[PDB]
Amino acid sequence: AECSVDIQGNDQMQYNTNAITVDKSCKQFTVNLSHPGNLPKNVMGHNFVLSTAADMQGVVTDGMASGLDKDFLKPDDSRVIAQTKLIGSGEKDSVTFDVSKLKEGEQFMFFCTFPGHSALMKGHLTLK
Amino acid sequence: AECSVDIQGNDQMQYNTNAITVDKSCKQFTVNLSHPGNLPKNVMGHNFVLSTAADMQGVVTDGMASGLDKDFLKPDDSRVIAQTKLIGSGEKDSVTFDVSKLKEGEQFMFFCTFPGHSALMKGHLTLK
Ligand SMILES: [Cu+2]
Ligand SMILES: [Cu+2]
Ligand SMILES: [Cu+2]
Ligand code: NA
Repeated sequence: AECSVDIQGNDQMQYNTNAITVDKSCKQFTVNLSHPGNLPKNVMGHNFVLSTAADMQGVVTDGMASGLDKDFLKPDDSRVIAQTKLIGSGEKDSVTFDVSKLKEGEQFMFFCTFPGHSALMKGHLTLK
Repeated sequence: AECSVDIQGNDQMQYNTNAITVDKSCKQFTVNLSHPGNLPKNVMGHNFVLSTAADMQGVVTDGMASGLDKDFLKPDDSRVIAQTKLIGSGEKDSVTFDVSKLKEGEQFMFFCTFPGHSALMKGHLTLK
């Protein structure tokens, strides 16, 4: 199994994937985010944020409260398993995390915390 | 002996759990849905409908258009892995499905298809 995934967020507020499977043989897993299109970060910025499904709402809400300067993410949010920077068009960011941070049979979600974006920019991650 | 879950939908349009883990050893899994509370089926009816995460939106949208008499579910919808009937207060219904219909490292959701309910009445199902 590949221990990485490449994901795009675009100018239509979409990710190009909404499911990630992480094989238990991976020690680490890398998410490579990019932003095709031409809208800048202050209007259409995207991140990739990974938490338990149960933690997503608090992460998203506290991210909105943290504002654009903090990449719409609460600093040192302990619920965040992995995060990229908030990127604008033509940029890219990668995050690597330890697969040991994923428990078996637990539900994970990934999402963008730019306000409003998680309506569409969300997806599910499991172990395999 | 642990191949079932009890779930409730109430008058506030809430399930009492949003995460189900199915033991990979179970041949069959049973969901026992009940409706505590006081509102009838045509106002606050609930079902338990299981699909892949990817299929939830289409099941929900097509169910809305099917109407109350068809339990707000498209007939013979091949995306539905398991469904209870739509129940009103005091009523109960169970569904048993084959665990073979679930795959590892794949994302399932359960939800109610009564119109509007799935924004609140939804949850994630995984294998352990
Ligand atoms: Cu975004
Ligand atoms: Cu979900
Ligand atoms: Cu309902
Ligand atoms: Na591999």
